[PDB]
Amino acid sequence: MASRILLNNGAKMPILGLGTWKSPPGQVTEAVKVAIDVGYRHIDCAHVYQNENEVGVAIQEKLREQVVKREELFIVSKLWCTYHEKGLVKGACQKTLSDLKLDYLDLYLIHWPTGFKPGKEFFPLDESGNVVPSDTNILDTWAAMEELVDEGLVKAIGISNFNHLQVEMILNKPGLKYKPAVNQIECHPYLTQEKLIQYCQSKGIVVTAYSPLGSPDRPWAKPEDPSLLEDPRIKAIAAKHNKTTAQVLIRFPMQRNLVVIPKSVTPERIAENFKVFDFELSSQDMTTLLSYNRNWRVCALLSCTSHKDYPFH
Ligand SMILES: NC(=O)C1=CN([C@@H]2O[C@H](COP(=O)(O)OP(=O)(O)OC[C@H]3O[C@@H](n4cnc5c(N)ncnc54)[C@H](OP(=O)(O)O)[C@@H]3O)[C@@H](O)[C@H]2O)C=CC1
Ligand SMILES: O=C(O)COc1cc(F)ccc1C(=S)NCc1ccc(Br)cc1F
Repeated sequence: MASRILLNNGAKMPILGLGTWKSPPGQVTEAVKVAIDVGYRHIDCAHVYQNENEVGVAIQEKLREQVVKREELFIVSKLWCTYHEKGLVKGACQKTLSDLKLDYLDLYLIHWPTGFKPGKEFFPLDESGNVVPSDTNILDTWAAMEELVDEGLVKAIGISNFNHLQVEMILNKPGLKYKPAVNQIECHPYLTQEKLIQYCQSKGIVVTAYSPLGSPDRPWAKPEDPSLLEDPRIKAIAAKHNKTTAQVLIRFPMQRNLVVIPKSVTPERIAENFKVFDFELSSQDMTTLLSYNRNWRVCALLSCTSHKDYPFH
């Protein structure tokens, strides 16, 4: 398979990227260096992950070393929920740029549709534990994202964790200037997302699949939860193809015309996860993997469920 997918801004995006949520700051610089050395050209970042400075050290070193040129990298970050007001978006983007050692981002996403009260805390809570909303709305946050394109800070803008009605809301915005290029959503065999994916794809929006391995390192994991990497049925497909279960889980979204962003800080796994362009899942394999859907989510958060714009039900 071809390495890149065409976006509706006319740029090409690598279909495989390195995830960085939970990558410890003392490990992520090496992880990104190794990733670039073994062929990765897309890194998925976010301010809320608290490691963009260290990601940036790696990017800058590999550019300085001339392992890669900047035009060949595709760096993605995301606007956190406490920065949805008009007067905060540009500074949030610029902080990310400064940390990542970048003059521009290839793609900047609204991380979640929900705006929260600005301040130091990423999840401001009331005394009963509910997130404190801001009275920002999706559409005005989108207008702020559009300004970043028009200032040269970002090449593409998109959304993340937007449901069907929220994507539609963005597409139907009065005076819409730039369509979202990407909707980044959780997607794997236990949360196959057929409905949302077809809607977005039909609208020319590329979907990126996050937590493709089921995020085994998620901090809220419980022992009872299903485990993709350990599922007998997925292991059998991997065995048949002489690949690892992770490699199957990465190739699966690729064949659905998705971008996929597995995270690792383990050098051997960073390389393993890139070796997914030399085998094909059959249509029967694809349908079989799709059949494992159970509407099971890594990423959800009880404290945010009453926000007017919380995306999931
Ligand atoms: N937009 C959003 O709201 C969200 C975005 N994301 C993005 O998506 C990325 C990926 O999702 P994430 O939730 O991190 O989880 P993943 O599904 O990518 O799973 C990461 C875990 O899998 C392990 N792992 C990686 N490769 C292998 C392998 N070959 N064999 C076995 N285990 C392996 C990692 O271990 P180790 O690192 O120890 O090797 C880590 O524990 C995030 O890092 C982030 O960039 C994720 C959630 C939400
Ligand atoms: O969010 C990520 O990329 C990965 O996860 C996170 C990454 C972080 F660095 C900090 C918190 C999260 C959480 S708890 N994310 C879930 C979450 C946050 C906000 C809302 Br609205 C709903 C929700 F489900």
